[PDB]
Amino acid sequence: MHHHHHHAMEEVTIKANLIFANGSTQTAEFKGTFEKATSEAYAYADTLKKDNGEWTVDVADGGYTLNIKFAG
Ligand SMILES: [Zn+2]
Ligand SMILES: [Zn+2]
Ligand SMILES: [Zn+2]
Ligand SMILES: [Zn+2]
Ligand SMILES: [Zn+2]
Repeated sequence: MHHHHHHAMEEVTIKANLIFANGSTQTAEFKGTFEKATSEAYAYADTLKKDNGEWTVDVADGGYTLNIKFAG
């Protein structure tokens, strides 16, 4: 699954849709290789944990969309 031919110079966009405990939202985009952009997206979620609580992710669109929810 999620078949991927890697290239160091590949350029993709990972879209992170965030939903917070009070229902508020925001979307953040990360660009670079599929691997690096994905790592950056999760790193951003981690930076938001102190104020927003632990997060849960549901991967969509073959990995190009990360739906992340914060517990509060
Ligand atoms: Zn190739
Ligand atoms: Zn192939
Ligand atoms: Zn790759
Ligand atoms: Zn690489
Ligand atoms: Zn704070």
